Amino acid sequence: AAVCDICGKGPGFGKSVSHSHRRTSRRWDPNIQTVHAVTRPGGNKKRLNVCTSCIKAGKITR
Amino acid sequence: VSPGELRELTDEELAERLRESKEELFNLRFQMATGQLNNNRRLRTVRQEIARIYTVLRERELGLATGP
Amino acid sequence: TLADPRDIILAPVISEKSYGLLDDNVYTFLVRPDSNKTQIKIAVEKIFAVKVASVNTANRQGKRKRTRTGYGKRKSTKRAIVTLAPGSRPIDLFG
RNA sequence: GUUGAGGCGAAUUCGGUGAUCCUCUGCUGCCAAGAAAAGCCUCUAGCGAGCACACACACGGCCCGUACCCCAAACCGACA
RNA sequence: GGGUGGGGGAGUGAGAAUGCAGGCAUGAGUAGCGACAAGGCAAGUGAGAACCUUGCCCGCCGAAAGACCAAGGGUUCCUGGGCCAGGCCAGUCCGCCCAGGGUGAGUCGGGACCUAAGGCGAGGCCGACAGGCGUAGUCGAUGGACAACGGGUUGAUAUUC
RNA sequence: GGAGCUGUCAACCGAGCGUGGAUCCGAGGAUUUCCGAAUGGGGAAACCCAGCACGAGUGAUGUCGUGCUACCCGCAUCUGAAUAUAUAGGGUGCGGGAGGGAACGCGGGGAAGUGAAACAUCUCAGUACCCGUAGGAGGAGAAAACAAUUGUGAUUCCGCAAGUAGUGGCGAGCGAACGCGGAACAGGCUAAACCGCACGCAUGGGUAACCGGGUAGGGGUUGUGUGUGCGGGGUUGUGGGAGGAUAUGUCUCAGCGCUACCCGGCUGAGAGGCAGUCAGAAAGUGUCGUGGUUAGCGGAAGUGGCCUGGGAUGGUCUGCCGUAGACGGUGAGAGCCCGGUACGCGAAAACCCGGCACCUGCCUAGUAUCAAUUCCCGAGUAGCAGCGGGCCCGUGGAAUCCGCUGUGAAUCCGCCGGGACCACCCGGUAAGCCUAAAUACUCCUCGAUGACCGAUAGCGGAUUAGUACCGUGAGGGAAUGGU
Ligand SMILES: [Mg+2]
Ligand SMILES: [Mg+2]
Ligand SMILES: [Mg+2]
Ligand SMILES: [Mg+2]
Ligand SMILES: [Mg+2]
Ligand SMILES: [Mg+2]
Ligand SMILES: [Mg+2]
Ligand SMILES: [Mg+2]
Ligand SMILES: [Mg+2]
Ligand SMILES: [Mg+2]
Ligand SMILES: [Mg+2]
Ligand SMILES: [Mg+2]
Ligand SMILES: [Mg+2]
Ligand SMILES: [Mg+2]
Ligand SMILES: [Mg+2]
Ligand SMILES: [Mg+2]
Ligand SMILES: [Mg+2]
Ligand SMILES: [Mg+2]
Ligand SMILES: [Mg+2]
Ligand SMILES: [Mg+2]
Ligand SMILES: [Mg+2]
Ligand SMILES: [Mg+2]
Ligand SMILES: [Mg+2]
Ligand SMILES: [Mg+2]
Ligand SMILES: [Mg+2]
Ligand SMILES: [Mg+2]
Ligand SMILES: [Mg+2]
Ligand SMILES: [Mg+2]
Ligand SMILES: [Mg+2]
Ligand SMILES: [Mg+2]
Ligand SMILES: [Mg+2]
Ligand SMILES: [Mg+2]
Ligand SMILES: [Mg+2]
Ligand SMILES: [Mg+2]
Ligand SMILES: [Mg+2]
Ligand SMILES: [Mg+2]
Ligand SMILES: [Mg+2]
Ligand SMILES: [Mg+2]
Ligand SMILES: [Mg+2]
Ligand SMILES: [Mg+2]
Ligand SMILES: [Mg+2]
Ligand SMILES: [Mg+2]
Ligand SMILES: [Mg+2]
Ligand SMILES: [Mg+2]
Ligand SMILES: [Mg+2]
Ligand SMILES: [Mg+2]
Ligand SMILES: [Mg+2]
Ligand SMILES: [Mg+2]
Ligand SMILES: [Mg+2]
Ligand SMILES: [Mg+2]
Ligand SMILES: [Mg+2]
Ligand SMILES: [Mg+2]
Ligand SMILES: [Mg+2]
Ligand SMILES: [Mg+2]
Ligand SMILES: [Mg+2]
Ligand SMILES: [Mg+2]
Ligand SMILES: [Mg+2]
Ligand SMILES: [Mg+2]
Ligand SMILES: [Mg+2]
Ligand SMILES: [Mg+2]
Ligand SMILES: [Mg+2]
Ligand SMILES: [Mg+2]
Ligand SMILES: [Zn+2]
Repeated sequence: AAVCDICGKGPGFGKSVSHSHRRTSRRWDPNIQTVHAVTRPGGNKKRLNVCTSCIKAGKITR
Repeated sequence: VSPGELRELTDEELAERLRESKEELFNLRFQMATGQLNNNRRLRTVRQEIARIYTVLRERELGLATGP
Repeated sequence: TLADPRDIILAPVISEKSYGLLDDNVYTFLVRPDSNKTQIKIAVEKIFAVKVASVNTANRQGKRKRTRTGYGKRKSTKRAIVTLAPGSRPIDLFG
């Protein structure tokens, strides 16, 4: 996936430029990882697609 | 039949006028088929007085000057 | 707002086939085209105060006609062909 | 007999030949190994104080299609 | 509705683009008139008949060129009229024109019963968005189950009256 | 509104209605089949088949009428699987969404032919198209702004600056801004420190706080620290706020913070002031306008003579009107024949706009001086790096602005900008929100207009017109006015 399920960060679009300066379209996808998140400790888990910048903050608990 | 004189029929005196005007319109539709109705303006009138009793009954069940 | 069986039956069918069936107490009616046989069997028994044996029905599409503004089309009808019971009073269809 | 309608109405027995039909979703052989589901019968869970059944009479049985052409002049080919 | 004079503005001038639209010539009273079953006479009808009607004769199909459905067509069916269009001719005739009429089901063919291939698809999973696929489910006969036969009748319907 | 009427092609008849006010015109209401987002279930759109409830009908099954029954989201409630806490899920009850629309807005995705006399960078062009999403406009907007020693003081739009500085296989081409002139003008709320309170989380039991503050005592532990809420406080660049200290100030009543008092605060009301459908809180209920919109009505003046003619509205003599000599009709060029025009009059009701009331909220304790002792001023943010996008600026010495990935601060002696960068100096306070007017557009309504068209024109459509016809379809698409 390429959309965070917490902050909604999606891919940015731009260009891939070559040595002869020929420009074609690619995407800059976000770094979407899978987490099995609890809400309270001892609770059941839930699969999310969150980005690593939300993992690095305190947005989830495993 | 005037609208101002249907409003003094109570609640089911109107409902028998509707029941005996639909028999009036039913007999007129059989006289046209058998070629036996002369005043053909009479079919238009009886449809109007059926339409006029239904207005008065609906005004009573919507509060728009309800009463016997 | 309540119903009345004289809304279903529209007119009698007046033709020489329909004239021939009246001798065997068989009555033909134009009925409202979205009505079934049991409504017609209950309505005819209530209007004319008679016992009804069978009711047959047939749909008929309207004729397409030619006019200088184009083709047109007549209405489509349903007929109810009503047979009375063996030993009932004949329907006084006034003509 | 307006040659349109109507009325009357005989005998009908025994053979031969014979299917692409029937018995037969049977039978025999073969390998390439030949739908599902309702329905029907049966078992129990379950329901349960009134049922099951026969005869007789009286009833209900809805909706759409039905005319016509259809190896053609009415369908597909611009055309009878 | 125009003319002249001072000015102003132009969708302001056609013979050619194998230009575009309409009208009309030339070919020319010319080719053709759609199978190789084949018509004839008598009588009729009518203003008009090779072609319509009736009768007899002759011929052609007969695993169809006969009789039934299905798809498709849609009033072309029947009766009474009509005859300047249409039909490769004429037409009093017609699938053509006009008016009326005519299609009747517990059992026939379908739905209200069932599923196949495939379709759609609650939630779902997946995909920046648009969306892709799919579970329960729900549709989908060309198949499965399920009750009718013989006769007569109309100008036109019949396993339907 | 005021004598005729039963719409039109489009007549021909039939049968009727109307001064007891018809037809007709404007407004509010009632009815409103089936299909369609279509939503009880199904479906070849306009069809088929139910369930529940309440009525109707039948000898009773059949039958009828009116309701309700899609999915998802939100809120409130009830239950809480595997499984213990619980959660997923399920039940129930209120709300909301869905589709259509001609153009205009914002955000995202994004060509090619073409041009470069080839062609790839580049152009075309951020166009065409597409996706999401609005509104009567939208977006932007209240300086982490420019500028350059003077200063300006939110944004948007227009004219200049200027085809300039520049940029560019320095080719084809592309192309600002500072500033100047105007249109319109408007600014307001929060987060944080801390103080209260409420619910928790820990801890400590005469360590001891607490019990408004001071003070005399008392109660004898729920005090202290702390997270989540809710009010208070606070809103700034000339730095501001908090916490301090000190002066001064406290609308009135009542109650409240263990007992007494000195004092002050919290709360409930009273009085007073202010503001209001607003960006700055939000719906109403009455009542009232010289108000406005949706029907309309009145309105001056030639039956003039003669001529021509089928007909005078023409010619020629005459009489007038004009706040009216607009335009059209009428048997031929009509201010005086008709509909009107100038000018005036008009509204039950509905709608719109506004006033005044009800009503609704807000405020009544701060202020002032001094202190630098502390705390606070929006975080996975800025900055840095890699890869890209866009700026005149095509990666260049490349600032400012945006995305994705990594790394990752500081709270004023802070941080950011002033075109690499450093120093000094000037300017401004990012990572929260809202905001009118000036601008764009016209499917549609009303009123006008033309050195625009006049039936091969003007819309494809003056006429069955998106019709006939053509195509399986998406689609294409005519011809036809005049006695
Ligand atoms: Mg997702
Ligand atoms: Mg882009
Ligand atoms: Mg390119
Ligand atoms: Mg009704
Ligand atoms: Mg029968
Ligand atoms: Mg039938
Ligand atoms: Mg044998
Ligand atoms: Mg075998
Ligand atoms: Mg048949
Ligand atoms: Mg053909
Ligand atoms: Mg001339
Ligand atoms: Mg001139
Ligand atoms: Mg000139
Ligand atoms: Mg020209
Ligand atoms: Mg010419
Ligand atoms: Mg030419
Ligand atoms: Mg030509
Ligand atoms: Mg020759
Ligand atoms: Mg020849
Ligand atoms: Mg021939
Ligand atoms: Mg002869
Ligand atoms: Mg032969
Ligand atoms: Mg025939
Ligand atoms: Mg005929
Ligand atoms: Mg002829
Ligand atoms: Mg001919
Ligand atoms: Mg015809
Ligand atoms: Mg779904
Ligand atoms: Mg699917
Ligand atoms: Mg399936
Ligand atoms: Mg089915
Ligand atoms: Mg079948
Ligand atoms: Mg037949
Ligand atoms: Mg009409
Ligand atoms: Mg009136
Ligand atoms: Mg009206
Ligand atoms: Mg539906
Ligand atoms: Mg559906
Ligand atoms: Mg539990
Ligand atoms: Mg919408
Ligand atoms: Mg190119
Ligand atoms: Mg080129
Ligand atoms: Mg070239
Ligand atoms: Mg806005
Ligand atoms: Mg200025
Ligand atoms: Mg008037
Ligand atoms: Mg003359
Ligand atoms: Mg005139
Ligand atoms: Mg005039
Ligand atoms: Mg006048
Ligand atoms: Mg800040
Ligand atoms: Mg960067
Ligand atoms: Mg760039
Ligand atoms: Mg990052
Ligand atoms: Mg500098
Ligand atoms: Mg600020
Ligand atoms: Mg805003
Ligand atoms: Mg604005
Ligand atoms: Mg306008
Ligand atoms: Mg207009
Ligand atoms: Mg034209
Ligand atoms: Mg077609
Ligand atoms: Zn994230």
